[PDB]
Amino acid sequence: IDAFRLINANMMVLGHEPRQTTSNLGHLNKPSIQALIHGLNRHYYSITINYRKNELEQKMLLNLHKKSWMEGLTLQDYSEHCKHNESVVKEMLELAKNYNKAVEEEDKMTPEQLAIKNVGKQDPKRHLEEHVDVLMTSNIVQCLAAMLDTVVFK
Amino acid sequence: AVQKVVVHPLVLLSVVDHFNRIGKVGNQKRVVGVLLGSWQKKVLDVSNSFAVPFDEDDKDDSVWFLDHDYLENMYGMFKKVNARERIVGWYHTGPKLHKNDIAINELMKRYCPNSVLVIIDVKPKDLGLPTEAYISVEEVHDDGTPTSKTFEHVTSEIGAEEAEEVGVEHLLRDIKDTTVGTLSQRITNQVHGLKGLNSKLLDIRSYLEKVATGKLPINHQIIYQLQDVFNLLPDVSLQEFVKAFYLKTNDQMVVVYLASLIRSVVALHNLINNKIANRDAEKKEG
Amino acid sequence: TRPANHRQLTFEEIAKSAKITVNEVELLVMKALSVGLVKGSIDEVDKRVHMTWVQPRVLDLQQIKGMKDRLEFWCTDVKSMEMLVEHQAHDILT
Amino acid sequence: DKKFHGILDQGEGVLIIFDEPPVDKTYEAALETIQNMSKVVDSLYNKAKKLT
Amino acid sequence: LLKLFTTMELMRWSTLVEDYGMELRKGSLESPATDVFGSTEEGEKRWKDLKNRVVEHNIRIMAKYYTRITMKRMAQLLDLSVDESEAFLSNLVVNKTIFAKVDRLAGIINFQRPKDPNNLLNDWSQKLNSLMSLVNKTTHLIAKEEMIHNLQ
Repeated sequence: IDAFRLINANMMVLGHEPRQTTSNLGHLNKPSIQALIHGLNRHYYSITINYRKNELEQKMLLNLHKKSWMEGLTLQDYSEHCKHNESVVKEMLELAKNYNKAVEEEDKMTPEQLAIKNVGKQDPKRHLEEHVDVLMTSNIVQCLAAMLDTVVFK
Repeated sequence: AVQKVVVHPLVLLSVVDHFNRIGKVGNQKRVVGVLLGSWQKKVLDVSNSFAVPFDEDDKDDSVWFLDHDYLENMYGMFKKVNARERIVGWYHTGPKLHKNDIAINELMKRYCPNSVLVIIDVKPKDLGLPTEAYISVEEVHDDGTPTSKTFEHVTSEIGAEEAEEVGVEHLLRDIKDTTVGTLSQRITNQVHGLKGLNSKLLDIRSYLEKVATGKLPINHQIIYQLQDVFNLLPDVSLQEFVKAFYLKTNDQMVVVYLASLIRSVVALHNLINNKIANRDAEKKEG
Repeated sequence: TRPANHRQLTFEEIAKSAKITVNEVELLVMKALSVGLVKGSIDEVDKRVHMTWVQPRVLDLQQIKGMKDRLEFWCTDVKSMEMLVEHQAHDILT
Repeated sequence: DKKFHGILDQGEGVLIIFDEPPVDKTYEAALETIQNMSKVVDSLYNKAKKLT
Repeated sequence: LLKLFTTMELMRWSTLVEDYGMELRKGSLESPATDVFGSTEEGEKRWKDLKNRVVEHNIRIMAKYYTRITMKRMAQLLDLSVDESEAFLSNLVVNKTIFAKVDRLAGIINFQRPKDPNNLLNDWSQKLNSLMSLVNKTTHLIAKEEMIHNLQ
């Protein structure tokens, strides 16, 4: 979204965009190439946009578009949760065997060059513990919500 | 027969500003306007609205003013600029609702047969309440009871289409309740998911305090509809016992040996890779 | 009568209260299951009747009082061990 | 010869029929990783031994 | 036909033969009853097969409303012997049209099945989620509706 304003031709011997004592002109956009090919900057000029943004409209649009009350202690119970506990471990086994491969390799093939010529978003740390995080977050939030429902409901 | 209503977030939004329009002369504490809609199925859709002049008197609470002629012409405008949209009902605020709403609804059911009303809550916006919507049916009341109106409820939600999430996501920009949550995000969902559990319960606390204490006349419908709740909660038993530790342990095993060990060895790999690269730059400075 | 703490009713209690004979209680309880005022089940190795029950009625304001006390014990167990969770994980909640 | 899932009793002369648990897979896939992780610690054991 | 709907319409074949056996003998019009049953071998097998249909109707309602049942009670409720009730049930389970299992050293048979910890916990959460959180959501909104009508 952008806003504009038509400039005169009477100031052809003077500075079009007659701007002055401020340093917030170089912000918000440099004049883009797809827009200065047209009447920028000799027919019209750009003008800055910020938003009259306030509380009681910010919070009612935050809290009402993304909210879940009774969902916060549901279970998604175990037939697909414990199934997903198989779904990650299996390739994590094979990716651990791939983690075995690079570490027992450990050759002086100029190892700062050996690490940089095989960046692949791959085994040793990238395709590692990322899975360990997902196994951790899924099982704790499952089991902690399970113990609370025993506590709360009788 | 309405499944649920879908609140497009321009309508509420276009109520709050109109409450703020009259707020410079604000002495009415209610704003009534017209709710445009788009009826598709048993699920309802709302995406546009406007307001209408309305007044109400605290004395006798039955002298009230919807403006028909203003409702005719301005809806004729919004029909002309967009023939997709039509009326579906009306709105107001002030959650302690005036009992005049029988008269407001039964007037403008001659515009839409299955008319519907949505209460927004401009100032109470804190714990668990986005909006609320009612539906109008009229039985007598029950089998051996006198006549009544009895507004009934249809559940509500806040909807989302494309090119308003574009307007949403560009306007949050601060915390946003970021995408799929971390450990801290899920625990807070368990916290304020449970902070509303007793909040609904403190309301049903006070109801059977003030009805059983002896003030207001008892409903009979809500009593036994509350009764089956207490005869439906689970208890602890041996079958709950041996099963819970059968699958808590099974959830536990995945955490224990597969996540704690492997994360340690990766950090143990960062030991040797640091200490080799530390001292081999140290001993080769000079 | 008993609020599902031991809802496993023995067959002799039906034969005492309804003063019906022993052989008729099964047709008696399959009838009430057929009509739909109860959704329990029947064991016969112990001849005891399990009860999961969904047909409620009026509960006579002096027993709203006991219904209040159930709700308050239910209320304070929710509130107390919510505070235990918030105080325990306050540092990582934020 | 695993043609049948049961058991016998001499003290009773009584044949008993039961079933099998198929949920071995999670613990089975767990302890195979320990065989992998045992070798990577051995890989880091002589890596620290070859150079400190 | 109303009595052979469901939920036992509480019945017994000894009662059935002694109130409708007059319908199988002479009456006002009556003639398809004498046409179907009452013959020499064609109706007589159909006497047996009606007995077969009513005892099969009594098995399915037992699987609805019984965790367990002793063997002697099933024999006296089907108007037939203990050994016939063994073989008639053994026929239905190798046909796997009624899903049951017996234990004939003690005679206590069962109809329910061994549930799983994935299943019992799924029933624990189902009563928890669907009808303790939603009905608690439900009671609150009628509780707000009573404040509309009662005050003022």
